[PDB]
Amino acid sequence: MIQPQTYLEVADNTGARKIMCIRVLKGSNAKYATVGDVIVASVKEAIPRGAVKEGDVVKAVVVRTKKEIKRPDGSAIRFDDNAAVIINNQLEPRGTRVFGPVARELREKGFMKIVSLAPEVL
Amino acid sequence: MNRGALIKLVESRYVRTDLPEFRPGDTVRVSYKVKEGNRTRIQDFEGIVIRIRRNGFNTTFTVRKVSYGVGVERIFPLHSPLIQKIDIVQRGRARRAKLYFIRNLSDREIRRKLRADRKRIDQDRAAERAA
Amino acid sequence: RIDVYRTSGAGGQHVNRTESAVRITHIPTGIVTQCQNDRSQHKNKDQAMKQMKAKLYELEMQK
Amino acid sequence: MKGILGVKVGMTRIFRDDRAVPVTVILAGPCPVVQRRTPEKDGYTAVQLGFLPQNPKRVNRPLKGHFAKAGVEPVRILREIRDFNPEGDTVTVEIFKPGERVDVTGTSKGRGFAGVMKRWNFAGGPDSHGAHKIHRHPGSIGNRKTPGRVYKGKKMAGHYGAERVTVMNLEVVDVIPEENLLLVKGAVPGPNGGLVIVRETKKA
Amino acid sequence: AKHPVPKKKTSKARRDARRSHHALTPPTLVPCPECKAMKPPHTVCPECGYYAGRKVLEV
Amino acid sequence: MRHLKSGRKLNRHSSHRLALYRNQAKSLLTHGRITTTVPKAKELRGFVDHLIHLAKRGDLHARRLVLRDLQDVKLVRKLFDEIAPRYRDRQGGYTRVLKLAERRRGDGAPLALVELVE
RNA sequence: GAAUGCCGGCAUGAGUAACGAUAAAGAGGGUGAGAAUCCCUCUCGCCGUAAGCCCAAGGGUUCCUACGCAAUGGUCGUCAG
RNA sequence: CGAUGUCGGCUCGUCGCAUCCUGGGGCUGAAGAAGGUCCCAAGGGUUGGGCUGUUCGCCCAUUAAAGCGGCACGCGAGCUGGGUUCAGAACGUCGUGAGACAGUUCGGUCUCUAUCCGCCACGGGCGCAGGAGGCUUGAGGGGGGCUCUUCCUAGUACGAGAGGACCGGAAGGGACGCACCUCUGGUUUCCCAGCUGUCCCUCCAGGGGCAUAAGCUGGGUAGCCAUGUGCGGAAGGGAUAACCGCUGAAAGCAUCUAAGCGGGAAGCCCGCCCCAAGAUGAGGCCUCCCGGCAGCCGGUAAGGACCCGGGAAGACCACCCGGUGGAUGGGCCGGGGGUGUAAGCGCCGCGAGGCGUUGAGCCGACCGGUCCCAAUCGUCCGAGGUCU
Ligand SMILES: [Mg+2]
Ligand SMILES: [Mg+2]
Ligand SMILES: [Mg+2]
Ligand SMILES: [Mg+2]
Ligand SMILES: [Mg+2]
Ligand SMILES: [Mg+2]
Ligand SMILES: [Mg+2]
Ligand SMILES: [Mg+2]
Ligand SMILES: [Mg+2]
Ligand SMILES: [Mg+2]
Ligand SMILES: [Mg+2]
Ligand SMILES: [Mg+2]
Ligand SMILES: [Mg+2]
Ligand SMILES: [Mg+2]
Ligand SMILES: [Mg+2]
Ligand SMILES: [Mg+2]
Ligand SMILES: [Mg+2]
Ligand SMILES: [Mg+2]
Ligand SMILES: [Mg+2]
Ligand SMILES: [Mg+2]
Ligand SMILES: [Mg+2]
Ligand SMILES: [Mg+2]
Ligand SMILES: [Mg+2]
Ligand SMILES: [Mg+2]
Ligand SMILES: [Mg+2]
Ligand SMILES: [Mg+2]
Ligand SMILES: [Mg+2]
Ligand SMILES: [Mg+2]
Ligand SMILES: [Mg+2]
Ligand SMILES: [Mg+2]
Ligand SMILES: [Mg+2]
Ligand SMILES: [Mg+2]
Ligand SMILES: [Mg+2]
Ligand SMILES: [Mg+2]
Ligand SMILES: [Mg+2]
Ligand SMILES: [Mg+2]
Ligand SMILES: [Mg+2]
Ligand SMILES: [Mg+2]
Ligand SMILES: [Mg+2]
Ligand SMILES: [Mg+2]
Ligand SMILES: [Mg+2]
Ligand SMILES: [Mg+2]
Ligand SMILES: [Mg+2]
Ligand SMILES: [Mg+2]
Ligand SMILES: [Mg+2]
Ligand SMILES: [Mg+2]
Ligand SMILES: [Mg+2]
Ligand SMILES: [Mg+2]
Ligand SMILES: [Mg+2]
Ligand SMILES: [Mg+2]
Ligand SMILES: [Mg+2]
Ligand SMILES: [Mg+2]
Ligand SMILES: [Mg+2]
Ligand SMILES: [Mg+2]
Ligand SMILES: [Mg+2]
Ligand SMILES: [Mg+2]
Ligand SMILES: [Mg+2]
Ligand SMILES: [Mg+2]
Ligand SMILES: [Mg+2]
Ligand SMILES: [Mg+2]
Ligand SMILES: [Mg+2]
Ligand SMILES: [Mg+2]
Ligand SMILES: [Mg+2]
Ligand SMILES: [Mg+2]
Ligand SMILES: [Mg+2]
Ligand SMILES: [Mg+2]
Ligand SMILES: [Mg+2]
Ligand SMILES: [Mg+2]
Ligand SMILES: [Mg+2]
Ligand SMILES: [Mg+2]
Ligand SMILES: [Mg+2]
Ligand SMILES: [Mg+2]
Ligand SMILES: [Mg+2]
Ligand SMILES: [Mg+2]
Ligand SMILES: [Mg+2]
Ligand SMILES: [Mg+2]
Ligand SMILES: [Mg+2]
Ligand SMILES: [Mg+2]
Ligand SMILES: [Mg+2]
Ligand SMILES: [Mg+2]
Ligand SMILES: [Mg+2]
Ligand SMILES: [Mg+2]
Ligand SMILES: [Mg+2]
Ligand SMILES: [Mg+2]
Ligand SMILES: [Mg+2]
Ligand SMILES: [Mg+2]
Ligand SMILES: [Mg+2]
Ligand SMILES: [Mg+2]
Ligand SMILES: [Mg+2]
Ligand SMILES: [Mg+2]
Ligand SMILES: [Mg+2]
Ligand SMILES: [Mg+2]
Ligand SMILES: [Mg+2]
Ligand SMILES: [Mg+2]
Ligand SMILES: [Mg+2]
Ligand SMILES: [Mg+2]
Ligand SMILES: [Mg+2]
Ligand SMILES: [Mg+2]
Ligand SMILES: [Mg+2]
Ligand SMILES: [Mg+2]
Ligand SMILES: [Mg+2]
Ligand SMILES: [Mg+2]
Ligand SMILES: [Mg+2]
Ligand SMILES: [Mg+2]
Ligand SMILES: [Mg+2]
Ligand SMILES: [Mg+2]
Ligand SMILES: [Mg+2]
Ligand SMILES: [Mg+2]
Ligand SMILES: [Mg+2]
Ligand SMILES: [Mg+2]
Ligand SMILES: [Mg+2]
Ligand SMILES: [Mg+2]
Ligand SMILES: [Mg+2]
Ligand SMILES: [Mg+2]
Ligand SMILES: [Mg+2]
Ligand SMILES: [Mg+2]
Ligand SMILES: [Mg+2]
Ligand SMILES: [Mg+2]
Ligand SMILES: [Mg+2]
Ligand SMILES: [Mg+2]
Ligand SMILES: [Mg+2]
Ligand SMILES: [Mg+2]
Ligand SMILES: [Mg+2]
Ligand SMILES: [Mg+2]
Ligand SMILES: [Mg+2]
Ligand SMILES: [Mg+2]
Ligand SMILES: [Mg+2]
Ligand SMILES: [Mg+2]
Ligand SMILES: [Mg+2]
Ligand SMILES: [Mg+2]
Ligand SMILES: [Mg+2]
Ligand SMILES: [Mg+2]
Ligand SMILES: [Mg+2]
Ligand SMILES: [Mg+2]
Ligand SMILES: [Mg+2]
Ligand SMILES: [Mg+2]
Ligand SMILES: [Mg+2]
Ligand SMILES: [Mg+2]
Ligand SMILES: [Mg+2]
Ligand SMILES: [Mg+2]
Ligand SMILES: [Mg+2]
Ligand SMILES: [Mg+2]
Ligand SMILES: [Mg+2]
Ligand SMILES: [Mg+2]
Ligand SMILES: [Mg+2]
Ligand SMILES: [Mg+2]
Ligand SMILES: [Mg+2]
Ligand SMILES: [Mg+2]
Ligand SMILES: [Mg+2]
Ligand SMILES: [Mg+2]
Ligand SMILES: [Mg+2]
Ligand SMILES: [Mg+2]
Ligand SMILES: [Mg+2]
Ligand SMILES: [Mg+2]
Ligand SMILES: [Mg+2]
Ligand SMILES: [Mg+2]
Ligand SMILES: [Mg+2]
Ligand SMILES: [Mg+2]
Ligand SMILES: [Mg+2]
Ligand SMILES: [Mg+2]
Ligand SMILES: [Mg+2]
Ligand SMILES: [Mg+2]
Ligand SMILES: [Mg+2]
Ligand SMILES: [Mg+2]
Ligand SMILES: [Mg+2]
Ligand SMILES: [Mg+2]
Ligand SMILES: [Mg+2]
Ligand SMILES: [Mg+2]
Ligand SMILES: [Mg+2]
Ligand SMILES: [Mg+2]
Ligand SMILES: [Mg+2]
Ligand SMILES: [Mg+2]
Ligand SMILES: [Mg+2]
Ligand SMILES: [Mg+2]
Ligand SMILES: [Mg+2]
Ligand SMILES: [Mg+2]
Ligand SMILES: [Mg+2]
Ligand SMILES: [Mg+2]
Ligand SMILES: [Mg+2]
Ligand SMILES: [Mg+2]
Ligand SMILES: [Mg+2]
Ligand SMILES: [Mg+2]
Ligand SMILES: [Mg+2]
Ligand SMILES: [Mg+2]
Ligand SMILES: [Mg+2]
Ligand SMILES: [Mg+2]
Ligand SMILES: [Mg+2]
Ligand SMILES: [Mg+2]
Ligand SMILES: [Mg+2]
Ligand SMILES: [Mg+2]
Ligand SMILES: [Mg+2]
Ligand SMILES: [Mg+2]
Ligand SMILES: [Mg+2]
Ligand SMILES: [Mg+2]
Ligand SMILES: [Mg+2]
Ligand SMILES: [Mg+2]
Ligand SMILES: [Mg+2]
Ligand SMILES: [Mg+2]
Ligand SMILES: [Mg+2]
Ligand SMILES: [Mg+2]
Ligand SMILES: [Mg+2]
Ligand SMILES: [Mg+2]
Ligand SMILES: [Mg+2]
Ligand SMILES: [Mg+2]
Ligand SMILES: [Mg+2]
Ligand SMILES: [Mg+2]
Ligand SMILES: [Mg+2]
Ligand SMILES: [Mg+2]
Ligand SMILES: [Mg+2]
Ligand SMILES: [Mg+2]
Ligand SMILES: [Mg+2]
Ligand SMILES: [Zn+2]
Repeated sequence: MIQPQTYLEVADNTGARKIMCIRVLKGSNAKYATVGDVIVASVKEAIPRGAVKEGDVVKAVVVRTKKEIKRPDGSAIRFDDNAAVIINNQLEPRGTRVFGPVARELREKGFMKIVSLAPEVL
Repeated sequence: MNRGALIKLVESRYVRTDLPEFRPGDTVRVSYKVKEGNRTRIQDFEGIVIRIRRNGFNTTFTVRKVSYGVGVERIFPLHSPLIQKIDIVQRGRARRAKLYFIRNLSDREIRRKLRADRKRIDQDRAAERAA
Repeated sequence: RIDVYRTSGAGGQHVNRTESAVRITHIPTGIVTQCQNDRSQHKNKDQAMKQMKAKLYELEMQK
Repeated sequence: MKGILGVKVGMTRIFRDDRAVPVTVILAGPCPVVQRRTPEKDGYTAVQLGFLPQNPKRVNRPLKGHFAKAGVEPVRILREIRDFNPEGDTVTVEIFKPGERVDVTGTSKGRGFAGVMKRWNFAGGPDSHGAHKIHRHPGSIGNRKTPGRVYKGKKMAGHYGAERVTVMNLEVVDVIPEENLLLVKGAVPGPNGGLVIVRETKKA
Repeated sequence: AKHPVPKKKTSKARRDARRSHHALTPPTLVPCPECKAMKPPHTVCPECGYYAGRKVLEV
Repeated sequence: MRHLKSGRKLNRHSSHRLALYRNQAKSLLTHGRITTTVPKAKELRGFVDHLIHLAKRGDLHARRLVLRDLQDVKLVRKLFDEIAPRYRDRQGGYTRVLKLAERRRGDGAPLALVELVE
């Protein structure tokens, strides 16, 4: 459950370290973003000389939530952080690596690059 | 009429008895059926069960692991048909039923608070002595 | 485009309850201008027409 | 336009095609028809169904005459399914097959005299910033001297629940005839043990 | 609030009219099968101390 | 809403209800029979019956359990030695409530008697 | 017949708000025409740099005892300043 | 003016249509896609945020769209009180001054009890010509009414290309609504455990009070819940709007019109869900009851009430179930469920402790069983059926 004001760890090597959601891009008034959804965010912390910098307005896909996501098989999964991967307008990851595990829902919503780059898909 | 027995009767046809018996604090490997593309495979997920949430056929557990630097935590229906098998990898002795508290502990600290349940380990090896 | 709204300071049940302040905005230029000095919106619409004349006399000067 | 009477027994979930599907279990059958409503006689077509056997010592004489004329044995509930005329003298869960899609009517749970936030999802008031004894209050209920009154149907506090509700287009997940059981996907109005009516859906 | 207040005096008619619901209902009494005294049903007889056909209470 | 909730409040907070039931149990078990209000009398039945049954079990653990509620060693001796054996073959239903005919003057409260059964 | 008139009486609101700290009560016995409210006993709770004890001011018989319950006591009252 | 409280906000709406979106349509300098403009259309919808007391406005990120107005610029006996509009103080300014400013600045008491109308809910009475127990019809009324994206058709029509369809299908969403608690996730005032201090029971051990109206902490069934689950917006039928026609005169031609006939909107009527015969126009069906003197008196019948045990019913009332020929509540028993291995004893350790007995003990509500306890015994109402 990500909404405006929520910080997320960024799980890539774009240089961003923390972003703040300012809008969940899912209809005219979606309250929450979960895994697989796209958000517009401000970059609140970044490492020197990254591809993105503090202040930039970026897009990202939520790869991990601390609120557990439910699956049709009756199981659920939950991670310790809220994490996103910064993308372009072709939903393509804007860095070269992604860190930590990502949820399998990303596959179903068309984030194939990110799913394959992930060290583990749960 | 006995509504409880009617429920239990509808459930009887999905109840599962082949899975091994485990307790909060034990370390468990769940071989879980998973669907991706274009196939289905079996994915193992192994960690400490921190919770068993009992309601007959509707009991569920929660298993916790650290996957490349991130805590991951899965909830399985005990009687799910997508569980191939469950393997007991270690018996831990906890002092309570719910182990939420290890979420906040280092691996050292967890490893000190959940020492091996030497009794039930001895039980496991007294069994698997097959005839 | 001339907007009309309430003043922002003293006045009483007036200022509250009367749309005396005007804002004239020249559309193609983006120049905005207000006036709240008097109590009538027409004193203010007058004054803001002056100030708006003079500001487009100052751009056409700056050109 | 088929239907049957029943009792809500409880909820669980089954597994179908690697999907956990939530179900409400209903004990529906068997229902004897104790009167038929004909256009001749009654102005419409319907069938009054009986359900749950009753101890005859609790059945008074006029009701006993009614049952006896049907050659039927005393029953706890009489409810009428409209535009339905089953061909036998007893209605069971056989009338529904899995995959069919049904409307379920029950008496919702009664919430007694309910506030405006619980009944009508009003926002209530602030819980700080000076808010004074109005944290769960409706706010304004009108205008001023025009119209100088309150609309009919104005949402206000009052009793809520314990009232007829129909939930429509529910999937029949399974039927178990040897127990007169009906597994419908989803939520059915009312408490466990409550009386319900299961009908063929009017949705296409 | 702003201290609401009756607009008019209630008439004798409207007063007594709301009071059309205030009459008491008499207590419901049955004879004691022992001493034949009247008492509330389902209570121990205060006159002879029996209930359910047996002495229960010093009276 | 109070759906399927068991137990009365008796306009007392938690500890005061608790002390209420304990004291009245002490009063029954001392006198074998008391007069109280009908609601309080109806609440006593279960909580005295538990203590009596536990006395019928007779072991040390039951004595300490009962003695959490009753506190009085002598009274608990009376419970195990003298009240309990009386109910060896009776399975529950160690108390009865019988409603009294007349109300309390000062507050109109309806009254009842609570007894240990024969 | 009126002066938001003056004095007095009696209405309406209304059997309604309220009965003055959320420290808390229960039972057995006694007395009595009458007892949740008075006395006695057991159990429970509260204060304890006080909600205990002593002095000064102020108050002025409120002290003790016997006999009483119309009124005073926010209920009751056999009790009491 | 013997008082009609005012700006902005919040809450709750409702109405208008000069329509922001969605639906239908004409013209286009309409190839397609996308626009422009005008007509029809008020059913539903019309986001979050930065600034400022602000309305307004600017800006950020979205969106199908981020509509404009009325309702005492709706709404302070509903809230707020930042702004204006008391007393304090200060700046600039004006005045010799006291003081003053549609100029600014910091601060500054917003009244427990609803009589009538109205509104939301719930009853009592009487009526509905005989009196009763059930089951219904639906006059009339209320609810609801939104929309996007992707894929197939088809990279086809069109187009130099870039782009890119009509019609017709499918899949998945956002917000809203109704219900529900199997799952997810809450609470769970005493259901279990652990802990400190103190006082006590009984010295040890084991326990109890209090530290909150749970002392604190870790957990937590039922119930009630959303963050969780199911389902709804329709389909379809009818009449229309703008608009498009067929046939067709007056007026040899022409004309959608004058006689006729057709097509046609998220809108209208039905359809779906809920209420509903006080619908005094009081409806219908099934079944039961059969003496004293258009009245009256008494005792009854069918039946109902009282009283009692209770209830996911409930403020009281009502409703529903049960009342010994009974499982209604309480106990007890079994199960579920929570907690997580009681006490006691034995063994190891100097000891705090540890190990075994032991998934032990304790154990609200959930699912059942069992007459052990309690619904004892009873009492009262209640037809004798108006005339053509
Ligand atoms: Mg990372
Ligand atoms: Mg910087
Ligand atoms: Mg159940
Ligand atoms: Mg069965
Ligand atoms: Mg692997
Ligand atoms: Mg681990
Ligand atoms: Mg398999
Ligand atoms: Mg201002
Ligand atoms: Mg104005
Ligand atoms: Mg004005
Ligand atoms: Mg199946
Ligand atoms: Mg029903
Ligand atoms: Mg209720
Ligand atoms: Mg409310
Ligand atoms: Mg609510
Ligand atoms: Mg609601
Ligand atoms: Mg709110
Ligand atoms: Mg606020
Ligand atoms: Mg709120
Ligand atoms: Mg205030
Ligand atoms: Mg408050
Ligand atoms: Mg209000
Ligand atoms: Mg006003
Ligand atoms: Mg007002
Ligand atoms: Mg009017
Ligand atoms: Mg109701
Ligand atoms: Mg239920
Ligand atoms: Mg107020
Ligand atoms: Mg007020
Ligand atoms: Mg008021
Ligand atoms: Mg106030
Ligand atoms: Mg007042
Ligand atoms: Mg008045
Ligand atoms: Mg009179
Ligand atoms: Mg009146
Ligand atoms: Mg006598
Ligand atoms: Mg409550
Ligand atoms: Mg109960
Ligand atoms: Mg209790
Ligand atoms: Mg209760
Ligand atoms: Mg009660
Ligand atoms: Mg209480
Ligand atoms: Mg009280
Ligand atoms: Mg009290
Ligand atoms: Mg409490
Ligand atoms: Mg306490
Ligand atoms: Mg206490
Ligand atoms: Mg019990
Ligand atoms: Mg009784
Ligand atoms: Mg009585
Ligand atoms: Mg008295
Ligand atoms: Mg005169
Ligand atoms: Mg006067
Ligand atoms: Mg006067
Ligand atoms: Mg006056
Ligand atoms: Mg006067
Ligand atoms: Mg006079
Ligand atoms: Mg006078
Ligand atoms: Mg006077
Ligand atoms: Mg009068
Ligand atoms: Mg008076
Ligand atoms: Mg009253
Ligand atoms: Mg009143
Ligand atoms: Mg009142
Ligand atoms: Mg009161
Ligand atoms: Mg008070
Ligand atoms: Mg008090
Ligand atoms: Mg006495
Ligand atoms: Mg006494
Ligand atoms: Mg007294
Ligand atoms: Mg007295
Ligand atoms: Mg007192
Ligand atoms: Mg005394
Ligand atoms: Mg103390
Ligand atoms: Mg001290
Ligand atoms: Mg002196
Ligand atoms: Mg004096
Ligand atoms: Mg004296
Ligand atoms: Mg004196
Ligand atoms: Mg003295
Ligand atoms: Mg004295
Ligand atoms: Mg004396
Ligand atoms: Mg006196
Ligand atoms: Mg007196
Ligand atoms: Mg007196
Ligand atoms: Mg005298
Ligand atoms: Mg007095
Ligand atoms: Mg008095
Ligand atoms: Mg006083
Ligand atoms: Mg005397
Ligand atoms: Mg005194
Ligand atoms: Mg005036
Ligand atoms: Mg006046
Ligand atoms: Mg006046
Ligand atoms: Mg006035
Ligand atoms: Mg006035
Ligand atoms: Mg409006
Ligand atoms: Mg128009
Ligand atoms: Mg349009
Ligand atoms: Mg259009
Ligand atoms: Mg086009
Ligand atoms: Mg073009
Ligand atoms: Mg157009
Ligand atoms: Mg036009
Ligand atoms: Mg037109
Ligand atoms: Mg509209
Ligand atoms: Mg409208
Ligand atoms: Mg509108
Ligand atoms: Mg906005
Ligand atoms: Mg800020
Ligand atoms: Mg703001
Ligand atoms: Mg603003
Ligand atoms: Mg601000
Ligand atoms: Mg402005
Ligand atoms: Mg500007
Ligand atoms: Mg867009
Ligand atoms: Mg558009
Ligand atoms: Mg307006
Ligand atoms: Mg105006
Ligand atoms: Mg306004
Ligand atoms: Mg206004
Ligand atoms: Mg206002
Ligand atoms: Mg106010
Ligand atoms: Mg205001
Ligand atoms: Mg007012
Ligand atoms: Mg008002
Ligand atoms: Mg007013
Ligand atoms: Mg404010
Ligand atoms: Mg102010
Ligand atoms: Mg200020
Ligand atoms: Mg001010
Ligand atoms: Mg001011
Ligand atoms: Mg002023
Ligand atoms: Mg001032
Ligand atoms: Mg001043
Ligand atoms: Mg200053
Ligand atoms: Mg100066
Ligand atoms: Mg000046
Ligand atoms: Mg001056
Ligand atoms: Mg000067
Ligand atoms: Mg000067
Ligand atoms: Mg000034
Ligand atoms: Mg200043
Ligand atoms: Mg201050
Ligand atoms: Mg000021
Ligand atoms: Mg206030
Ligand atoms: Mg006042
Ligand atoms: Mg009042
Ligand atoms: Mg009133
Ligand atoms: Mg009026
Ligand atoms: Mg009525
Ligand atoms: Mg009635
Ligand atoms: Mg109708
Ligand atoms: Mg009407
Ligand atoms: Mg309608
Ligand atoms: Mg294609
Ligand atoms: Mg081509
Ligand atoms: Mg299409
Ligand atoms: Mg849809
Ligand atoms: Mg449950
Ligand atoms: Mg739950
Ligand atoms: Mg659950
Ligand atoms: Mg849970
Ligand atoms: Mg729970
Ligand atoms: Mg306890
Ligand atoms: Mg001692
Ligand atoms: Mg000691
Ligand atoms: Mg000790
Ligand atoms: Mg202690
Ligand atoms: Mg103490
Ligand atoms: Mg305390
Ligand atoms: Mg405690
Ligand atoms: Mg602690
Ligand atoms: Mg918890
Ligand atoms: Mg807790
Ligand atoms: Mg939700
Ligand atoms: Mg939907
Ligand atoms: Mg033509
Ligand atoms: Mg033609
Ligand atoms: Mg014509
Ligand atoms: Mg046509
Ligand atoms: Mg036509
Ligand atoms: Mg055509
Ligand atoms: Mg048509
Ligand atoms: Mg639609
Ligand atoms: Mg109906
Ligand atoms: Mg009728
Ligand atoms: Mg009806
Ligand atoms: Mg009429
Ligand atoms: Mg009728
Ligand atoms: Mg009919
Ligand atoms: Mg009878
Ligand atoms: Mg009740
Ligand atoms: Mg009452
Ligand atoms: Mg009934
Ligand atoms: Mg009955
Ligand atoms: Mg009986
Ligand atoms: Mg009997
Ligand atoms: Mg029972
Ligand atoms: Mg039972
Ligand atoms: Mg049990
Ligand atoms: Mg169990
Ligand atoms: Mg268990
Ligand atoms: Mg042990
Ligand atoms: Mg032990
Ligand atoms: Mg030793
Ligand atoms: Mg050892
Ligand atoms: Mg058990
Ligand atoms: Mg039996
Ligand atoms: Mg019995
Ligand atoms: Mg009798
Ligand atoms: Zn008697």
